[PDB]
Amino acid sequence: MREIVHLQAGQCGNQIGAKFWEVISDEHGIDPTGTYHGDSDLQLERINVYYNEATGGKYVPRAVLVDLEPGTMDSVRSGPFGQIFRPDNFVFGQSGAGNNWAKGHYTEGAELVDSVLDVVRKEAESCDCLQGFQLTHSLGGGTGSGMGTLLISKIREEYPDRIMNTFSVVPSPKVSDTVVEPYNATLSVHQLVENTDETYCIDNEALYDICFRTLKLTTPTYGDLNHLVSATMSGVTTCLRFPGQLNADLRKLAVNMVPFPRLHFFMPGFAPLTSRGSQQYRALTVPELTQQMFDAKNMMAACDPRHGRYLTVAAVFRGRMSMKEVDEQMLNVQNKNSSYFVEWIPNNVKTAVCDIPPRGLKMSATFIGNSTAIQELFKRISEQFTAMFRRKAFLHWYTGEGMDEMEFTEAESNMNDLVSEYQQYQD
Amino acid sequence: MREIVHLQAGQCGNQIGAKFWEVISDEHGIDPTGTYHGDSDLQLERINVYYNEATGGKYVPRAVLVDLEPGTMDSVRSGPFGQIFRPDNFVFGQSGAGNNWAKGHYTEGAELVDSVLDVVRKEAESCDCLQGFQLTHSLGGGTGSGMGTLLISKIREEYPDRIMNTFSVVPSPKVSDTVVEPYNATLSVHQLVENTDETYCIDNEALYDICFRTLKLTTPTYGDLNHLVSATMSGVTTCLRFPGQLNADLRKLAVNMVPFPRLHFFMPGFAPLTSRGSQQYRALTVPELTQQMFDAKNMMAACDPRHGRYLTVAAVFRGRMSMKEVDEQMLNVQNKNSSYFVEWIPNNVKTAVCDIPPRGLKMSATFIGNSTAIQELFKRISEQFTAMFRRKAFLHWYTGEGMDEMEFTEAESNMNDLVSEYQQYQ
Amino acid sequence: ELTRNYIAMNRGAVKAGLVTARENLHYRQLNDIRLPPNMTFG
Amino acid sequence: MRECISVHVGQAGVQIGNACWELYCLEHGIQPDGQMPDDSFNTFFSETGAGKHVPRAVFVDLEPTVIDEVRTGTYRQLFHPEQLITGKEDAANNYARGHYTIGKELIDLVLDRIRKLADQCTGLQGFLIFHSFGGGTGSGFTSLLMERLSVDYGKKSKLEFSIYPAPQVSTAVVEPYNSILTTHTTLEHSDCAFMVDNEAIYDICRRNLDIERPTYTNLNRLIGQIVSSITASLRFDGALNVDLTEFQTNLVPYPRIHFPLATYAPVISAEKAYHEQLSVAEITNACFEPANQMVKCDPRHGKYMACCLLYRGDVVPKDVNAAIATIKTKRTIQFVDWCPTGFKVGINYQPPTVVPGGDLAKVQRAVCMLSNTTAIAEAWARLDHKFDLMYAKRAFVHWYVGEGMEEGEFSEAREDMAALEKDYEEVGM
Amino acid sequence: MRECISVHVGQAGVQIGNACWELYCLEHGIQPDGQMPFNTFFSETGAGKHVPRAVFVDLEPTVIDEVRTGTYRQLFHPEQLITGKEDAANNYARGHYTIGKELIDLVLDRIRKLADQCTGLQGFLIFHSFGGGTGSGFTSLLMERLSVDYGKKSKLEFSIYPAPQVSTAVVEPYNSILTTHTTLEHSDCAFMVDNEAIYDICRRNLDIERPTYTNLNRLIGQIVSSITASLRFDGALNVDLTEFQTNLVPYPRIHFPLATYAPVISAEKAYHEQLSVAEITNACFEPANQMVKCDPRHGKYMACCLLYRGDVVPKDVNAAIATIKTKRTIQFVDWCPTGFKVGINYQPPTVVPGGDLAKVQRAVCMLSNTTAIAEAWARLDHKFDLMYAKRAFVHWYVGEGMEEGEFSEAREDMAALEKDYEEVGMDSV
Amino acid sequence: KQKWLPPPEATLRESIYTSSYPRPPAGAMSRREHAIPVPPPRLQPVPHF
Ligand SMILES: Nc1nc2c(ncn2[C@@H]2O[C@H](COP(=O)(O)OP(=O)(O)OP(=O)(O)O)[C@@H](O)[C@H]2O)c(=O)[nH]1
Ligand SMILES: Nc1nc2c(ncn2[C@@H]2O[C@H](COP(=O)(O)OP(=O)(O)OP(=O)(O)O)[C@@H](O)[C@H]2O)c(=O)[nH]1
Ligand SMILES: Nc1nc2c(ncn2[C@@H]2O[C@H](COP(=O)(O)OP(=O)(O)O)[C@@H](O)[C@H]2O)c(=O)[nH]1
Ligand SMILES: Nc1nc2c(ncn2[C@@H]2O[C@H](COP(=O)(O)OP(=O)(O)O)[C@@H](O)[C@H]2O)c(=O)[nH]1
Ligand SMILES: [Mg+2]
Ligand SMILES: [Mg+2]
Repeated sequence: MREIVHLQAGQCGNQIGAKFWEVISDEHGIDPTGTYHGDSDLQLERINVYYNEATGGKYVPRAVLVDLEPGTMDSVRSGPFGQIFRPDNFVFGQSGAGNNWAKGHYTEGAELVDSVLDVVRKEAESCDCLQGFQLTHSLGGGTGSGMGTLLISKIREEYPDRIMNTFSVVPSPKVSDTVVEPYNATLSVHQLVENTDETYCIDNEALYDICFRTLKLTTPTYGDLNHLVSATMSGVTTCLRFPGQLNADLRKLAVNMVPFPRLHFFMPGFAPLTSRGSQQYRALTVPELTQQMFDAKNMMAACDPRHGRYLTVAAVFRGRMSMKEVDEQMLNVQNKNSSYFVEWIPNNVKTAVCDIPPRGLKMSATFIGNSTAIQELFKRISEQFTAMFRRKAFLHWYTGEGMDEMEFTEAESNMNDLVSEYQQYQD
Repeated sequence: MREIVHLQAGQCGNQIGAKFWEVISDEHGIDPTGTYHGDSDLQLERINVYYNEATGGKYVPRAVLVDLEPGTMDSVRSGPFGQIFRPDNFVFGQSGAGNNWAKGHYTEGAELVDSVLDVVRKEAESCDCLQGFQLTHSLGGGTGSGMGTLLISKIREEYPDRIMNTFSVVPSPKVSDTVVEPYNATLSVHQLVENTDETYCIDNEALYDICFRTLKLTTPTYGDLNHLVSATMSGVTTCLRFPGQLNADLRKLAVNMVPFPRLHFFMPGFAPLTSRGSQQYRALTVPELTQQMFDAKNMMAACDPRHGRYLTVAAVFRGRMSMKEVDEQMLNVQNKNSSYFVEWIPNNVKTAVCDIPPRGLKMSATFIGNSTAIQELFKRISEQFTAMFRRKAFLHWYTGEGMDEMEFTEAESNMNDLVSEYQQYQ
Repeated sequence: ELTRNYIAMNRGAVKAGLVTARENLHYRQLNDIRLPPNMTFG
Repeated sequence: MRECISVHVGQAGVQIGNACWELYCLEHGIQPDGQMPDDSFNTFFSETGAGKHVPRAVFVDLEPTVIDEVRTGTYRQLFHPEQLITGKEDAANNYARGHYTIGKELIDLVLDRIRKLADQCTGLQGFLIFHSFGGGTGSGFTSLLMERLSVDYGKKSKLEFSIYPAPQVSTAVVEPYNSILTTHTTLEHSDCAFMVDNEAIYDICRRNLDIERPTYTNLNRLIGQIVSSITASLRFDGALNVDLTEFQTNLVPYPRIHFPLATYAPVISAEKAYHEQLSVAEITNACFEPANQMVKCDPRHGKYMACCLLYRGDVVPKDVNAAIATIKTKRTIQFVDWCPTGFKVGINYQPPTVVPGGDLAKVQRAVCMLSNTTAIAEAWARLDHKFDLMYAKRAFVHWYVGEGMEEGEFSEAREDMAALEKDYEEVGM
Repeated sequence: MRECISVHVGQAGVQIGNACWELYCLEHGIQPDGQMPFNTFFSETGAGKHVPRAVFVDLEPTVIDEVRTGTYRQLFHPEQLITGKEDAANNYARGHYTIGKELIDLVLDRIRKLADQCTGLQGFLIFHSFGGGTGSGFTSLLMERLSVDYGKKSKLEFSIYPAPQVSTAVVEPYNSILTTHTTLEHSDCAFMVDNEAIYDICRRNLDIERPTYTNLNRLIGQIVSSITASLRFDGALNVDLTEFQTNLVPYPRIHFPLATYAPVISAEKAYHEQLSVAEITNACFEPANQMVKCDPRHGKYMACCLLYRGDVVPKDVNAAIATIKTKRTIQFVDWCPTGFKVGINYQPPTVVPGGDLAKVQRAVCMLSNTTAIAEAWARLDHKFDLMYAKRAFVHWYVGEGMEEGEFSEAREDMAALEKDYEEVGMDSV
Repeated sequence: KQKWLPPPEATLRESIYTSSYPRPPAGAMSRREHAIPVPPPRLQPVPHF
């Protein structure tokens, strides 16, 4: 009955929640109409940590889907699992930040935040006790990033003690889809580090490989890729929803992983991934799961663990499984390559185990790790943004919208501090 | 056997009555003709309150419909539920008031009060214990603003113990319909400050906002606006018509809502008001009923209470299960929001309960509130009146029918007084 | 005019009893309200 | 022989009376019509000589919409129609309306029915008054009743059972006026007055029973079990019988202080009482925990000055005396120095009767204490702090003064309790 | 007989004193007017105007004018309240070499008058800051003089030590080091008390978020009431004022005891509990209740005056004091086997009408001295190095009358104090 | 499913007196086990005076 409120920001966030709230509904047993046609009692007991109770059985979800354009907020409302979100938990404007952090945070995105806080206060006080907030967005736009960073600074202010999961969609190194991308990325990271407790980095390019090199499709798409992103999010908070042999939460997660109040950028992942040709050909066992857990190819960001060094590493397991084999093998991967693990932390791995896997899975797990491989992610954004800020390019789409020049050079100063914060534990 | 005589005056009042008598005709289950094709027996147990009785199962409503011109009354007669009213209780003249309080209160109006007072005597004496009369008007016209107050005066002179309740549609903040509305109102409060035991301020602007922000409704009609007034006109007299756990009549609400004498303006508000596509997504529990009946957006008046300080609060809750969540979530409010509740009065909420649920809904609630924020209503009415009396605008009309200019100033006085009288108790 | 107190005004009226409304206006107007010399030392 | 007439005044007294007479109709074998389908009923029920047992009670209220329910529902043919007294308009939360202007037209009907009951009765022991301080007819008409009940019956016992208005929560706003004005009038016209609360029976139902969101009927089922245990030994055989006159002789030291509390011990739901032993020592320890008394006052602030213990069913005197000796030893519970014994135990053999549709299990051992404390003085000071500060600028007195009272009545009602706020610490020192 | 003269210099001292003179008053029993409805802290004129024994001093007016117009203005006879024209700027140079001279004659003459009306002074009580100007200069003058004038009479001094990171003036660092080199050889005992730590005591314990200055002062009030309660009221093992110095100051230049009250409870948590004499003790040696921020662990203990108060038996103390010795944590030094002086008065800790303190019936005011004030000394010394490194804010102190060498003299002096609160603790061989 | 799916809902228009206080069962009535039998008449004031 510890409560999680989910927030969507922008076209990226709405499509994530469009592909996440179907996973939980097909796992808990909620139909497109909201009525609980489950198969067991051990899905309904914690239906509280998600979908809220309304008469008739309707388990209406608890998610503030926000967007500054009336475009994608409709795609969800009109789709497989669309008639489930309260027809008012949808706050949609009409203008559109237009890929600009400025008018999404200061002028046009600051008129809609009163309409969101009126909704957030409405459904976060009806719960018995709030465990914390969570939000998914992209750093690459002006709506998910601009108004997402303003909303995250507000909901931290009135509720300081709550835990906060944010799943940022960081830029891709090789192929970018926005010319003003390192402007919306760096100035979002500044608003992200003092207002979050834990942050997962999601990459568009890194998940293109998995659906081609691991899942092996010639036509991977956003729908085929947001299911992977929604898989780990349904894979993180399982012990809040289901029992198990070693139960955790979003806080036993949080304490073991981030050591210092700035170094909270983690490595999301999903273990049991293989192609549809290796369907009945593969034993879904722990040596076939933990070996692929720590591989760089199964990572939901553009980071390589081989160039950096881990600080803390973590996993939650699902299904009916003994775990001497995830206490020996997680110790082996901790010990077989000590070059990639930090020396001054004696035990780097945490373990937690649930009892229910997702439907269609027999035994699953997800990945999380604090690493100094987020260093190459942030310095790549840093080298890309300082290379354009020296020639004063695209500033008048950031200056004429009520934003001073000074928070631009404070934005690089904060991130240059954070890259140096990961420099001291490189070796 | 307590009974409430209805007195609808003016076009606005004859359209608020059209809906009230149709709403109270369902609550009890009376069809247009006048018979009872209902179901429960707790529906014909207390029909005496807002219904008489004639041949067989006829239940002719106890209402004296009034209008200076005979057009609005005619519309009613020839409407859906118009063959229910007694043709004689329809008192209308021939000429009107032309939006002139003067005419309604001095000229064409004191030439009708006699015939209206005759019927309100034949429908009051024709009953035993009368809880009190009741009027529905629109301060901002002529019949409803003048005759309305002329009647409200000559009924307190003969029956000076019955409860004079009035549901007045005060001039809106911005929304302006009649141009000589500042005057009519400013000259019709001095009477409603000393000749009523419980007046309600139901501005039309607030009504549109609850039919736009709360009850998402693209095209609000005057029927929707009238429904929101009738719904909050059946909850205040609900524990007199249906069994209850903690009963509450129309006096046991004044007694515990009018702090000192003068102050008697109340801001009404309903509770289970949700949209149509958002009707099956909200659990109707007591928590999710107080949250809305105290939220300022719901207030059926245009004086957000945040700007003021509730001197008293009521809550005629209607529904079954409601005896621990009710109080626990009624002290809660007085505890969180603690600056919007005076300190010179300890407890500030009058809880009540009617175990009969409004058809359809499982639970409803009506909040009669006496915030000192109503001091804004009068303030705007005065800022505007004073702007026209300065450059004597329209005065000719009023001064002609028969009215010294002293009366106008005397009015600004009584009003400005009420505002300061309120300010002190705040 | 020094305004009105309105606190002792309503208090002072209800001493005699001004329950009904129309009688209270009459009492609204008529009740208009706005070292030792020698000692020792030492 | 051992009759007592219960006078139920107010809608609080009606809903109390409906639950009290529902329990009594199952305790004694009186089905809701009135005819049995062995002589323990004279205390509460009469006889017509044809099986028609008529309850020895009057239901009086100024408002008809609550008394017409029992005139229509299940217990319609049980009550004599003239024992159900109704008016035409309520007092509307006013002491003065109930005492002066509208209570005067029914009190001669009420005392006519009381005289008819009293003349029918031979060994009349004590009247029982059920009302609430926060109401209008529960505080005004109730006060006017005893002023003329006392002259017609003299030193006859008058056990009060009033709903004290709630300390921290409330349901009315003018109820401090209704709470000060009646305890001046009923102070010299009541031998014992049992203080009970809404919010302190309410806390019992939420944590000590499993039933959350209870109604007035769930409170009144507990109310019925108290007054059943209060008048338990008067009807059934017992080892140590207590009379109605046994209560005031052993609980009130001075006539000015006659306010014992009430506490029912084995209030445990059907599933939870099946899972725990209910020994006499285990249930007498529940009566002294602070969260089981039905007035929200902590006895740690006050001092116990008299206690009257009641017992039902399979209790033995050996277990009772060891239980009384144990509770004396604990220092968290303090008796006053001039009260070295402070106990009155009464044992009835009959176990309490379960009600189909109740919130209690089949129990064999029950306790009903009446323990007045010094800790009621904080209830007066809190209720006077929300009165004198509220009376500082004559807040709601226009609904009281010129419609049948004076301003000087308020000046002497609070000052009388100022003497009562001075009386209780004279005990404490 | 036993007499003590109190001088309140600087807004700090004066304000803390308004608290002390309200506390000391209610205790003895004199209405603010100083009339009752010789006392080791008050005197007595014929008529009966029990006058006080204090000389409030402050170059700047205001502060003391509020004392000459407030409710407590009919006491401190005019002559006592000595103000000044103005020029009370944060400058030791302006309070000991400039706008101080033109008042030291008056203040000293009054100290003389009260000493003549006295009959056995046991010492003086100077209330001062430790990081301003009048309280970092005018006080050095007062001490420099009293030393010669009133020769040797335990001059005890209460102080508000600069915080570890919550200060006000930017010059604070300087003033303190320049008020040590002087008030280190003239003051027989200086009970240092911070302001940061007292805020936490009113956050973690008193649970009164928003501590003002009125509250932080009331704390120093009850502490100074204890230090000076063994002179006015009776009590068993009583202390005096000449022995505090012989029972706390190890070597000559180590006279800086800390302070810790024991039962700091709020008016909302005494539902029935009463921390015993074994709890208050184990609560004062807690690394958090210390009223001065200085982890009593990073340093050994050298002495401790566990003065108690209220109902306290002379045995519970013994057991407790011993219990404390056991705890490995509390590490007393080698050259102090005993190191646990005690004391017990009978007057129960008084209650300021409207304070945030309840009526506790026992309190220990520990006046210990640990080799842990070294950290606070080291802190202010570094907080001075940077400022002096670039002769900051020296242009001012050099103009009001001083040299650029007094700074290095005070530095060598404060450096020694560090080495003293060090060699004193390196054990022995 | 009893609070998900509503009752047959003929009890929409019924007061709290009707639902909370039904007719008790004839077999749920309590027998007076520990009482005095009336076939020996109780001690009444036989002096009628
Ligand atoms: N404990 C308890 N109190 C009740 C119950 N029913 C009503 N009350 C009390 O009744 C008080 C309100 O006064 P009412 O009884 O409703 O009014 P009244 O005494 O009939 O007087 P009038 O206002 O003239 O009708 C509340 O404060 C309740 O404490 C009940 O079932 N149990
Ligand atoms: N606890 C407490 N500390 C105070 C109070 N008033 C002043 N202080 C302390 O005193 C310091 C400043 O006041 P002082 O140093 O006494 O001022 P001064 O001695 O008169 O010197 P000038 O400011 O130059 O006049 C502040 O840093 C506070 O820490 C008070 O009321 N309570
Ligand atoms: N993983 C994933 N990323 C998406 C999806 N849709 C958009 N994005 C990312 O979002 C970026 C563009 O963001 P944008 O639409 O401007 O965000 P907005 O400002 O909130 O509207 C692209 O670079 C994509 O990488 C999706 O369905 N899945
Ligand atoms: N709320 C509400 N207000 C109405 C309705 N019909 C009319 N009004 C208001 O009533 C006012 C007109 O009153 P009017 O006809 O001049 O009164 P009369 O001339 O004396 O009969 C307008 O300002 C409208 O705003 C209605 O159905 N509902
Ligand atoms: Mg009533
Ligand atoms: Mg100063």
